[PDB]
Amino acid sequence: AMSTQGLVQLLANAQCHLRTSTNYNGVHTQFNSALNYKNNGTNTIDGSEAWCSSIVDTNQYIVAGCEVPRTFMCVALQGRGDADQWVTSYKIRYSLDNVSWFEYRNGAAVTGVTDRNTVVNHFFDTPIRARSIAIHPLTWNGHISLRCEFYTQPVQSSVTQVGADIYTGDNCALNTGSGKREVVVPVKFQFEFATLPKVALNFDQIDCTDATNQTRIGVQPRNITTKGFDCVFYTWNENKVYSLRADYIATALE
Amino acid sequence: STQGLVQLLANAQCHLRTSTNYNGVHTQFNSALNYKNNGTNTIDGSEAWCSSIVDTNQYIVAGCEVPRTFMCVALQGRGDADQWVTSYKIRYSLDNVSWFEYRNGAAVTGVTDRNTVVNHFFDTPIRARSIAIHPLTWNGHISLRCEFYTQPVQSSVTQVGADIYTGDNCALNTGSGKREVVVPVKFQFEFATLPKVALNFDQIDCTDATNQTRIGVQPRNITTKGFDCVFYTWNENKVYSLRADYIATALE
Amino acid sequence: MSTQGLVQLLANAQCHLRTSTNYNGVHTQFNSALNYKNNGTNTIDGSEAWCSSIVDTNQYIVAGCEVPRTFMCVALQGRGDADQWVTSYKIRYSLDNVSWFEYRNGAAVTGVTDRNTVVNHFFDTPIRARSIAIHPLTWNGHISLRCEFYTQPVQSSVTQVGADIYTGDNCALNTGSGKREVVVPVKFQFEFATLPKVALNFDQIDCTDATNQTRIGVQPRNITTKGFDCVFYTWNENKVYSLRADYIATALE
Ligand SMILES: *[C@@]1(O[C@H]2[C@@H](O)[C@@H](CO)O[C@@H](O)[C@@H]2NC(C)=O)O[C@H](CO)[C@H](O)[C@H](O)[C@H]1O
Ligand SMILES: *[C@@]1(O[C@H]2[C@@H](O)[C@@H](CO)O[C@@H](O)[C@@H]2NC(C)=O)O[C@H](CO)[C@H](O)[C@H](O)[C@H]1O
Ligand SMILES: *[C@@]1(O[C@H]2[C@@H](O)[C@@H](CO)O[C@@H](O)[C@@H]2NC(C)=O)O[C@H](CO)[C@H](O)[C@H](O)[C@H]1O
Ligand SMILES: [Ca+2]
Ligand SMILES: [Ca+2]
Ligand SMILES: [Ca+2]
Repeated sequence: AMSTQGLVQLLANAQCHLRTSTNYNGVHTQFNSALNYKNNGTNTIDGSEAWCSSIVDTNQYIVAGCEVPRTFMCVALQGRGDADQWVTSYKIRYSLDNVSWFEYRNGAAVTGVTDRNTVVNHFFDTPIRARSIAIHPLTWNGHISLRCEFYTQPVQSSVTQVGADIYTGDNCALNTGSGKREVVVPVKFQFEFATLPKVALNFDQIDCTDATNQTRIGVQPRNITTKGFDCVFYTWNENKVYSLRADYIATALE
Repeated sequence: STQGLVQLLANAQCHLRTSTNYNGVHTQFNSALNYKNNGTNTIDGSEAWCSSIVDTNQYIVAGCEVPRTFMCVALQGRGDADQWVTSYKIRYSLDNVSWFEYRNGAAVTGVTDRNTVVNHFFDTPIRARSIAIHPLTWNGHISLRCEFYTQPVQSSVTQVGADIYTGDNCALNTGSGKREVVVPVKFQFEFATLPKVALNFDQIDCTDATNQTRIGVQPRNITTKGFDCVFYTWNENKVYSLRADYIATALE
Repeated sequence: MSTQGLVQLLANAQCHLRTSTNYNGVHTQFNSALNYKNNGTNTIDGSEAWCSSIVDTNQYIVAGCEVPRTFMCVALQGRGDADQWVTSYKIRYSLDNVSWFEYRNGAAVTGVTDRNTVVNHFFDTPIRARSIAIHPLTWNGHISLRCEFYTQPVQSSVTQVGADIYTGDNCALNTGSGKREVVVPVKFQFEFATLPKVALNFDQIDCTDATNQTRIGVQPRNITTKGFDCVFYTWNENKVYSLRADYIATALE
């Protein structure tokens, strides 16, 4: 437990779809596959403390599929809780683009378990960047029966909106006067962010007069909310600015 | 009351993991709100997810890889027998490492019959990836149908491209009037939908014209594959070079 | 080869599968993947298909993806172990998971005529959606199928914006001549999973021309997953009092 501290337990957190090659029956399915899964020991009808295949050969597998790429640090294997069935060695295969698949260690066997309940962790030689990952049992005791977990680095999710060409107008109010002067253009995002975004807001067109050879121009967001922000174009000192244009990039996390 | 919200289970937007299943026809396959099955055949099981162990340690977990704002959870009893959950607690996780309890684990009111849906709108919407219903009290058995209602999500894909350049002493450095130098840009991969493009200066080398600076950069002919980076000046200005970075984002 | 280069969604476990009904617990969506085959010597593992419990025109299997996909093709296949198959169906889909639509306004699409011969349907126009559903309309024997959806590959990006990286007032660019720089180290709020690309552009400029010439620049150097150095610079005889920039850093896959 300490050895995978701070990592995401994929199956525990229901972060992946699980597809199996075959299921012994309807109470031996991938619904029973989570590490340390335990069921009703007094009632036989809820089935096995494991996913168990129907066909017993070297062509079986369980696939965990994530739509968002992850960095897989480790796979834990465990035997069947309620009978002497466990997987003693297996192959790992994975895919990042879900078109081409690859074999970990070129398909060499990874060491599995030797009993019902003692978990055996395997940390991948190099962390594997993938969307989908599969356990392919190669050798077994009794039957192809397992519980398992995959451990990944935490993911971060961003949502970004770009908006183009926020403009002061021609011969705008920055083109007269002196001292600090601002022209404000309210901007509404196309959709409302779920959390407060950070906003980059940068020049794409500049039409301005120097003042004793000095250029002084700026643009900055103000009053950023989930819905929009005020685009503040500005100059200062004696500078006269005919126009300014900017594009923005707004990004919220998680 | 849930108009405009995404019905997660109905839309197959989440994986469902349960603590235990009574048997193979009482599983989370049967868990969607208003799920109804063959009333003339017993073999397809319950109009509910039903646990195998009946205690206060059961749960159904719904997992989303894309974070959601959970507005409401709806509970419903079992359609075909007098089994329902009378109260429950809610637990959730945003990062799938640390979990939290809604209301510090206090009970939320469930249902009182087979079919009448009881909506619970969270005191404050919950930002999370995974969410779990933990039954605390029940009538007859731990048996339920449910739904989670979230705000619609948006998905963006962004490509950054660096250092699109006019070249030194470019064509904008001679002549009068509106003048343009066009640099075609191809995105590293083709977007699925039409992107919007921010394209902004990172290097400027230009001459003033009667003290005026006039410079611009703008995309033209944006497609899913790329765009034309148009560097320009106008009037009498002479521009030796311009450089820009772009940010292209496509939605949905 | 017609689907060369496309993602096989179910085979890659890229979707959740919900069904209207399942005949029993060994005829579920666990058995729905194109070319799914099971133990032909043991009855207990059920059908080489998803099979409904109710036989009417109201059944369906829904495939849901959280990340939007461009659906190119749906492949239908009958039941491997009995003479049951879906001869026509409609396709429904949703992009936002609030409003649903029907392909061809709900007209039938041609299904299969036997147990095993796959019939591909390439959509008239590719469908942009999160969730998609096969709704059997006519069948032989029973509503029993295997299927696949084929999507364009997806790309996933993560972006961080940081604002207002600044030289300071009256910075080192404001004296001297030749190539001169001011370096401001930047640390990303979180570490990216893969190496980002960085856009870094001006939002505030305070500078003196040199014989009517403006010369200013800003560029990232030493980009890592953790951050970068923001290099503000000028050259020739220009004196630059200050420069400010915002950054956008994006990592792929
Ligand atoms: C500061 O304004 C000063 C600089 O622009 C300086 C450049 O040589 O010119 C002084 O005359 C300017 N002072 C005034 C009062 O106009 O500019 C920096 C940005 O570079 C900050 O914005 C300061 O707030 C402002 O005083
Ligand atoms: C417009 O061009 C005018 C401005 O640059 C103005 C600044 O004082 O100088 C006038 O000579 C310029 N007119 C011409 C014909 O060069 O600039 C704006 C952008 O600021 C638009 O591009 C207008 O279309 C253009 O006329
Ligand atoms: C190049 O520098 C030249 C330009 O700034 C030019 C503008 O008229 O003026 C020359 O005096 C400059 N040469 C020197 C040695 O300062 O500018 C480009 C970017 O535009 C590159 O940085 C070149 O490396 C540089 O020589
Ligand atoms: Ca622009
Ligand atoms: Ca750059
Ligand atoms: Ca800024």
